[PDB]
Amino acid sequence: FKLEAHRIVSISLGKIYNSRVQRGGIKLHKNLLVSLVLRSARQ
Amino acid sequence: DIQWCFSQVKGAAEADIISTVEFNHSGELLATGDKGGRVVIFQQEQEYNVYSTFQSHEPEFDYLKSLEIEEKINKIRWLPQKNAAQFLLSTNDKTIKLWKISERDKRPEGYNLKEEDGRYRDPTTVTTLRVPVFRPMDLMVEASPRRIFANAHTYHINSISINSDYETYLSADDLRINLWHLEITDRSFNIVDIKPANMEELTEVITAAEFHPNSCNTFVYSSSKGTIRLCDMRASALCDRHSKLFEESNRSFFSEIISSISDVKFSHSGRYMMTRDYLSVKIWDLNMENRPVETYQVHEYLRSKLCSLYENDCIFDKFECCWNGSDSVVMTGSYNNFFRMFDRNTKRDITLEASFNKKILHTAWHPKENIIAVATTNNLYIFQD
Amino acid sequence: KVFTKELDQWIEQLNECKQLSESQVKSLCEKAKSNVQEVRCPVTVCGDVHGQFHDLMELFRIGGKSPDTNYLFMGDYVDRGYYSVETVTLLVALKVRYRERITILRGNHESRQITQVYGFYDECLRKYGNANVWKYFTDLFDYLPLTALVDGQIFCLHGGLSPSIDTLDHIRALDRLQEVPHEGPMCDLLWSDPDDRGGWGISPRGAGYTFGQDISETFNHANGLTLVSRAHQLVMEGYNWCHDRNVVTIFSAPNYCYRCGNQAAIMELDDTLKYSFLQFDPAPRRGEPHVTRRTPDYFL
Amino acid sequence: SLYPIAVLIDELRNEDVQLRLNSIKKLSTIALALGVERTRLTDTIYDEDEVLLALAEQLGTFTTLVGGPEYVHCLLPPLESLATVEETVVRDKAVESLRAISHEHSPSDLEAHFVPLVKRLAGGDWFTSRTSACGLFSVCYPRVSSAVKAELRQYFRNLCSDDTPMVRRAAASKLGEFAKVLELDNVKSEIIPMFSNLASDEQDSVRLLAVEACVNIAQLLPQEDLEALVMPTLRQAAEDKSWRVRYMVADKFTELQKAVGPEITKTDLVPAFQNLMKDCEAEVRAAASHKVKEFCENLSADCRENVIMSQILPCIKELVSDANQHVKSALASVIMGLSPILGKDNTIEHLLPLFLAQLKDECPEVRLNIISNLDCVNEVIGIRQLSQSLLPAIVELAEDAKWRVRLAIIEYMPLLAGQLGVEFFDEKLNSLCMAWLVDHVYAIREAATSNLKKLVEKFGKEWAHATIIPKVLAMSGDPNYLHRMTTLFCINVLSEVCGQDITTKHMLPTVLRMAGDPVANVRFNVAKSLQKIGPILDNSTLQSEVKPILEKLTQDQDVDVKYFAQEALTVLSLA
Ligand SMILES: [Fe+3]
Ligand SMILES: [Zn+2]
Repeated sequence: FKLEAHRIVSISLGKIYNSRVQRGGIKLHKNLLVSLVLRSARQ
Repeated sequence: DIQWCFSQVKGAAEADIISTVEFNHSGELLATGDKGGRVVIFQQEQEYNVYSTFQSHEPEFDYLKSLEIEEKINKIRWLPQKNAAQFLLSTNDKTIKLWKISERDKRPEGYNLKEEDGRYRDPTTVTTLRVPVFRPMDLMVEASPRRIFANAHTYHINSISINSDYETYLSADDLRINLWHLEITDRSFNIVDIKPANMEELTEVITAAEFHPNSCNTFVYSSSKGTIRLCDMRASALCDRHSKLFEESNRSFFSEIISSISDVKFSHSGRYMMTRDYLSVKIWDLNMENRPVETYQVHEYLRSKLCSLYENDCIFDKFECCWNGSDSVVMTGSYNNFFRMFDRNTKRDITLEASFNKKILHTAWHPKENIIAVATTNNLYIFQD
Repeated sequence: KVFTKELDQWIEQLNECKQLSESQVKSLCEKAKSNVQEVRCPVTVCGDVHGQFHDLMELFRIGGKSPDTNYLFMGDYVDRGYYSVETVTLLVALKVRYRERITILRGNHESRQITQVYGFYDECLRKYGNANVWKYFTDLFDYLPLTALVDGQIFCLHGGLSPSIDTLDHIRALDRLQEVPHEGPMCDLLWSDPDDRGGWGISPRGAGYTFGQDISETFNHANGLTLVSRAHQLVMEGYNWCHDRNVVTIFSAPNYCYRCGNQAAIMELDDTLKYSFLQFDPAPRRGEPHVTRRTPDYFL
Repeated sequence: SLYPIAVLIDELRNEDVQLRLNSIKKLSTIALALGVERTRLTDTIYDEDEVLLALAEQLGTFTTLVGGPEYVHCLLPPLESLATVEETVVRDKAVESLRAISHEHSPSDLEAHFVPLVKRLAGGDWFTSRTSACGLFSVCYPRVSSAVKAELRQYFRNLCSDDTPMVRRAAASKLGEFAKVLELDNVKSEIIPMFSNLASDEQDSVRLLAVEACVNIAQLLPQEDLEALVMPTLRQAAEDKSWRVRYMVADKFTELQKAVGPEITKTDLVPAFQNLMKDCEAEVRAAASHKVKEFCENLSADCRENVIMSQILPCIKELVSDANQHVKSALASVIMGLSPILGKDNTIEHLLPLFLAQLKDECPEVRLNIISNLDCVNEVIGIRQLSQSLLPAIVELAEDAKWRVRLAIIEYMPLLAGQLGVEFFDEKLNSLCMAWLVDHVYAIREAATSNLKKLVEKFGKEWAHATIIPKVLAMSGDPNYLHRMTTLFCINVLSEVCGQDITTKHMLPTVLRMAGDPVANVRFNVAKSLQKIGPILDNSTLQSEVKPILEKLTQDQDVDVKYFAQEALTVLSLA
């Protein structure tokens, strides 16, 4: 396997923090969807 | 198959984004929501045209949390025609407003009675004006707000819907559902509260809800996991003891986002229910829950690309669907400004182009004729058959 | 002394959550115009109230009615409540009515330009509609004490320590009448906050300075004080201790933002100078009840 | 001048609701001066909630000022315009107005315009029109020709059969009083069919309204025939699928029982009542429990006892132990109310265990509600059988972290003291009164002080002098100035009831001592205290002690002390 998915865990956090600046703050739907996509620490 | 005819475009960059489209129960008047509070209303020419406009909401800055709440009318719903004046429920992210759109009834009366500024007395201030101001007869439709609902939704509002018995209407935010009486706007009955005490464990988001069209007690609310729960207020006052749960190899990272159902609508007959998840339109007979009666695919090629759409914002798009008045057919939007009609009779699907890049998020279907209305982002289309 | 009995009637009027006329508030404000406000031993100290007028009525119910009960308020009464103007009027009314039994301390939220950048001007436009009411409400800020040095033993203010102000003698040299941009000790002394880490720090807010146990020991032993009472930020359980009884924070707005479950408190100071925090819950006000699991009468 | 206000209503345009309303609400002189002929009333048609409501409020009075018996039909098109509005409250007032003028219309006008107006409203497809008509039929029917009496029932049936649910809601709502004047055989033959349709309607809001209709229908028809005519519909309503209908049947249950008589109650309502108390919805148990007292008191005395112990009271056992706070609180409010029926034996057997169970609930509201109604039990068995189990609940309530619970119990101490009596209250609760006086929350200190006043009123002078006054004065010694101030408020309220002798001789000296208190708060509260008690004080002692001490305070360094001391002397006329 080569790095095609590690992007996703970082983007999971990157979109959580990028929401707080925009109009209306957090949208709990989009925030939970962004937060549920992740990556296992070890295999 | 239905030979849909290309719509005439009558309406039409950030405030003008049609966040909802809705025909009245007898579909003569069409009201479209917006992201700028301007509910542009059209009505069918008596054998559609720009009828009126009203600023349903202003940018209500919350001073307790400093949240710059937008004027985003996420739902437009009509009421039954109580009198000659039509009514519309408009809901922004935080609060609902009931509106009255009445014609100018006193047009003749205003012309039939007039005197001088001092009621026909001498030395009137505006002596000429009174001679001409007496001609006030006009055919314009006058918008007016009737009742203001309270600030009940602590979260972004996603759905409202008039009940079958015209005393109450549903309101659901991403965590809770409140039932609002139409005239009594000072209080609401919180009928559903899925909220976990600690927000740490937030798994379920109520993405959409509606009332059963013929039964005043049956309503459904979607979920982030796709499990559509059909609640029945007959069982108990609080509807946490739901009556049914509808739920269905490809278990990618994003299984938790594809399973989210952005929209749920009952058939006009209330015999079937159609739920739009991200990838598929699932049509359920209300008596069988372990699988739909028919599953429909909205876009095939997008199932594998769940990272690319997740780098982008596109994968969060809220799609919606609507039925034929006869329920024989259903229709939903797809990306690239394309929407698809899923005929349940012949199982033949025809995609249609409105005239990724552009999303047909919201659309509507006239409940008495093969007329469908489409909420393109910066355009509105009303396709005929 | 007819105007005095009229203001005694304004007490009743204000308690009904009704705002005074511009003429009434101006006649009061004109008659309203230090850093060492030596407060005698029996006094009640209150934290943020932030315009929660019903919660302020509750607060008076908990602490007590003035002039009977003395008061000294660390300042936050405008930006965060539905009844900003109705709170500020009651406060300054108490002050001018009882100049020696009520004290109001300059807060961190109270300015002219940033409040205009914020909404409070819009709030006053909704309430009154004009600039004069807001202006009259702002000029009292310059004449409001910066700190409350209760005695040689206990010290209290809205903020906390600063890089430039170690000794009480320095507190004396501070000027109350100063509206100048955000930079300088004028912000530090109001917007400061403590933390368990010992050293300087900065935050995403306007300029405000933090401090730890080391700075608290410098400020205390160099002054013979016993606390640095604060009310700057939100604290759950109503009062937050720090640095082993060297810094303490009071919040007096129960359920600060209606979303939050935070308790609130106020500290009574006895004759024998001793802090006694009082715990109280948010008022029984239902407002618009949306939570009520007792089905509303329209559905029954 | 003052007379043209009749026409300024719309002479001003782009009006203000306040100006329009004030221009509109001036009826006395204009109705006789201008409205007789100039109105021929299209100025009376403005479309807004408050103005429409005001129009209705005023149009209801034109009958006596305009020559009603001849022309009153001229008032109908205005009231028609008001009745067809969307606003429900406006429609209600418009219909009340039409109902008022109905009593003054002559049968000729009633027949010529009034009945055809009702017909036109039914004919008007805007369902608010139909909605309005539902309430008008009830007053025109008694005096109109038998032909019209028959024709009206056809449209009324059409109303009950209309496919607009709101119409059926209104129709069902007004059917109750309508049946009161319809011919008895016509009620049986013509109303019962449509009533059955209403009570079985698809929409639950419609079905839930049929039960008050059933109440009135049962009040009218002979009791002997209700078992066949109405009761089959009531059975299926009381056991309806929706908890809302069950709630309403439980709520209207007292009226139902009164209407259908006790024999049918014993035969059909009691089992239904059990099925309501056991319902899976907390709200239905709440409604049913609320009415259990009245229902039992309304049953025939022969069956009431045995019916309770056999069918209801065993269900009460489950209600007292219910999982829902609201259900336990609701039953708790009334449950003692069964005591007059079950007082001698049954109260000890079942009701006392039920009380003691409720007196230990986690929620304070349950315990508060039980202690709020103890009268029902104290008059039959006496408080001694309860006191031993009342004392821990009131003690626990009086110490809740939520001070509002302590306040809530303080409000009931005089009722409690009157019930528990002189010995028990001063043995066990007086200490709790003092516990509230010293309490850290001012709201508690204040409420407890004013409460203590009521206790002195209930007990009189010598009791308070012997036991209470010696303690309240001891709070003067407290280093906490708030407790001294509470002594001043206590002294203040006590002076009114304990009188001039006890106040000036035993109690008053304590106020002078703290007049020189080092805290200005205690000093000026001494001023305010003498200012309030002063009129009760003797002129000799007032001049000897009150005057020179008040005068001393008028020269203090504190402007507040000087202000209040001067104000006191002024009010006392001493200086
Ligand atoms: Fe603060
Ligand atoms: Zn602050």
